[PDB]
Amino acid sequence: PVPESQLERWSHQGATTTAKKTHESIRAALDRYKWPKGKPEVYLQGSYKNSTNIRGDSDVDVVVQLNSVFMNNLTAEQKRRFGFVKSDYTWNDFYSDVERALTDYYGASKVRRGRKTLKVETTYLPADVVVCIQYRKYPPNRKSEDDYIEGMTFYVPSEDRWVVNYPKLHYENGAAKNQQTNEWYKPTIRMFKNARTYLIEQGAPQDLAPSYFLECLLYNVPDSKFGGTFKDTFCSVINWLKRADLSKFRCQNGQDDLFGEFPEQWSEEKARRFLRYMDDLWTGWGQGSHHHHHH
Repeated sequence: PVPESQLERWSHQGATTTAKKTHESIRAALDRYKWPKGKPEVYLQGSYKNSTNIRGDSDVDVVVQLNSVFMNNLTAEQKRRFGFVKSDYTWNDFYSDVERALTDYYGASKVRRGRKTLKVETTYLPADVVVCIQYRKYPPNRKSEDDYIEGMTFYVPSEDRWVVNYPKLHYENGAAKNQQTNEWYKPTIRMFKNARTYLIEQGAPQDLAPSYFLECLLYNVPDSKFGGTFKDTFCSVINWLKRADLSKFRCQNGQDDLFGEFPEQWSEEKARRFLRYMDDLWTGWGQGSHHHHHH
């Protein structure tokens, strides 16, 4: 088994002061720009937002979201029943405005386009900026105009496709689970992240448990498994996952499937591998070895 003090150290959160200032810096840059069709909101997602960061020096995941217009899954008839019209301001237009705002504030040498994000070197931490528009997922047929689930969406020019994410729901649901586990859920995520990274440092696979997939995996574990001590939590969580039917696990945002064939999803086999590595870490700790010819 792993000593409690080791698990407790692994549960520590990295500092967040510099990440928060990075967020405030991006926000201040956008405040200086004149927005032609709505001023976007700026919020954090990712590990810092969700209090699951195990370091204080990782890049900051920032969302720059336009809310004056929305993309959606409505049919033309549903749009008509709601009185909706087309926005003449596009995601492409908005992206160009955000890029100009950031370049004006930080300078061209500090702002560059990535595949899916704008990367910004601030005076605090580097920011990975997702430029997106509000996305409304509406139910079928004729329903109320307030009956929708809110996410966001962005275009990937290199892949001719739209991505829809739900970071606000990811945050909301993780916070709710943390409240209901007497604040053990987020320390437990960090414990497993640090356990994973400890193994990767020793040669375990780089993709043993990508952070987002690991959070989603743990989100599916009953609240009763989190608490008491870190040793009891480590074993109760891993033993429940080993016996669980993973196939219907949902992401923490409540919208997506965790497992599937797309690269946006994990695989059950990768999750089972993570469980095997946690088992081995636990059972191997404190054990003596020798070569088989000395047994």
